[PDB]
Amino acid sequence: IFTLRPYQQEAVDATLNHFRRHKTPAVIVLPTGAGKSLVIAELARLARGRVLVLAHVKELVAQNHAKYQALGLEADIFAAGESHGKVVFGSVQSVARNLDAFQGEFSLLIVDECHRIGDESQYQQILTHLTKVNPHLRLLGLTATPFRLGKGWIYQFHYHGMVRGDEKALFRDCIYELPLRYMIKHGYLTPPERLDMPVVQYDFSRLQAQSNGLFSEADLNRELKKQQRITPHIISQIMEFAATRKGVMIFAATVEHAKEIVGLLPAEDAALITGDTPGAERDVLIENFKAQRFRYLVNVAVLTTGFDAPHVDLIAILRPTESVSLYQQIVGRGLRLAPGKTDCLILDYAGNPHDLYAPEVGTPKKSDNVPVQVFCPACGFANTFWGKTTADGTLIEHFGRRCQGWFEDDDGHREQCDFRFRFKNCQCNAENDIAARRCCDTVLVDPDDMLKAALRLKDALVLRCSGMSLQHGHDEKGEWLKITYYDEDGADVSERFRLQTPAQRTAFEQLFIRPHTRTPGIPLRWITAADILAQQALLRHPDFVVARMKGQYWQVREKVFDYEGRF
Ligand SMILES: [Zn+2]
Repeated sequence: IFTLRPYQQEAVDATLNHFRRHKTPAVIVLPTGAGKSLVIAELARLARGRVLVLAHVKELVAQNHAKYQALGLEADIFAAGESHGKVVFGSVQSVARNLDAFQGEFSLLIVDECHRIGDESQYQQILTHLTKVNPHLRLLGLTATPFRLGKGWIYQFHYHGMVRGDEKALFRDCIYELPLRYMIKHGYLTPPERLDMPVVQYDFSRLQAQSNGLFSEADLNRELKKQQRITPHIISQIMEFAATRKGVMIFAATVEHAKEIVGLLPAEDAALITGDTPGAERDVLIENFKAQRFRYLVNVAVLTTGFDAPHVDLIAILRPTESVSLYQQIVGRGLRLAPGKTDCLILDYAGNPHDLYAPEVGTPKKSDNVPVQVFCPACGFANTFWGKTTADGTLIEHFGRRCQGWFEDDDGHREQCDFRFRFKNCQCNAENDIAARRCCDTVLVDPDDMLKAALRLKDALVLRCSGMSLQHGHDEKGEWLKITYYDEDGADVSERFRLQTPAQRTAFEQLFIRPHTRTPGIPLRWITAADILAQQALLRHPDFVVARMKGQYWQVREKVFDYEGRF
């Protein structure tokens, strides 16, 4: 009935194949402005009952209903003001109060912007009702933001073979991803154009990332009072560029910062959407934007927009983007196609990096860590961890702990690879409480309790390691290496490894290189102790060392790497 672009047809066939094999929810990740209409339309033409396309934000419900009807097709909509024509568009709130109009056959429920499912209960009543009437209802998610630092991933298994979320994830599966790179290369989105060399810039290279990878509004604002002589320099330039631009989106750091940005722009050539703005004015600014009444839209929570207006051609980033995902999401808000649009201008006034095409690690950043690719010695899967690569381009250090690949067997059994880059014992994860299977389902002993126990023996030494030093020598049975661990206040303890026999070399790889290496999975290459001595920028020292007394000298019995306590 309709002609689909190839990526749309792949989205459809992905969905159909999945639900032909599986009952479980699945999500699809197409970028913003991908043309969902045809995906929904063809799935609906194939659907047996009716199809419910749900969304939490009214403006999106209306835009989806509109783009679908412009196909020459008919749909009902439920928001705040016809004929069941086999697709129904609805808001979460409007649907949870009209269930008796949704009691016929529904085969599929598409949730647009499904990352919003997390942020509550009206939606779950909706889903309890549809699953009550339709036990085999199939649920499909659409999102441009499957990940947010602080919230993790919307799904667990990616169909390319990488695990993202855990068992707690909402969608078990992501069954198709449309990459921004492909949309841009094939003119499916507006090509972006970022100005390499700007006027003055912010310097947020001084703030502390929190636990969840995000900075804080208080930490953002303190720093934004010491650079707030620089702020009108930006807006001025922003204003300059907006002479030959139609719509301009400013991404501010905090609520207070946003009001500043607004108070430096032409009075009501600019508007301000904050997380706490009435939805009588937020929607009036919605409609005044879209229309080109004002020129500047100042926002603060991003991922709070349907104001992706097609006419928008200037994105102003005045805030450091913690995840590359946040960066692509913000830029993408101005990449929709529009008549006359040749490019979208990207002005970033923080110290953000460039690649729209960057692999999203999925866990928080040291500030200076870049993605690194690491192959799994077990399954071969190309992994994306945080690391430091050298000027040339090879690995100084990487920070991953487990292979993220997964695989499916004959009998439908799906397993994540067990290879561990950082292990703990005879080899559950660095933060395992109980062994899966050895010292044996035993309770593992928390490094902190161990530390305190060793401090409660005055026959044991406990060094808070701050460095180590290597030395080698030989005698009638071969070479040997001697490592010496020291306190930042004097104390020594040392161990020594013969390197002569093959069993010696093997023990030394097991017990020294594999715990001490900075690039686990990539083998250190050595023939004698001099090669080890030459490479100790690839080796790390333990955070703690526990020695005991043999007879008359201290003997190492424990090292604690990758520490995470208060001791
Ligand atoms: Zn693996």
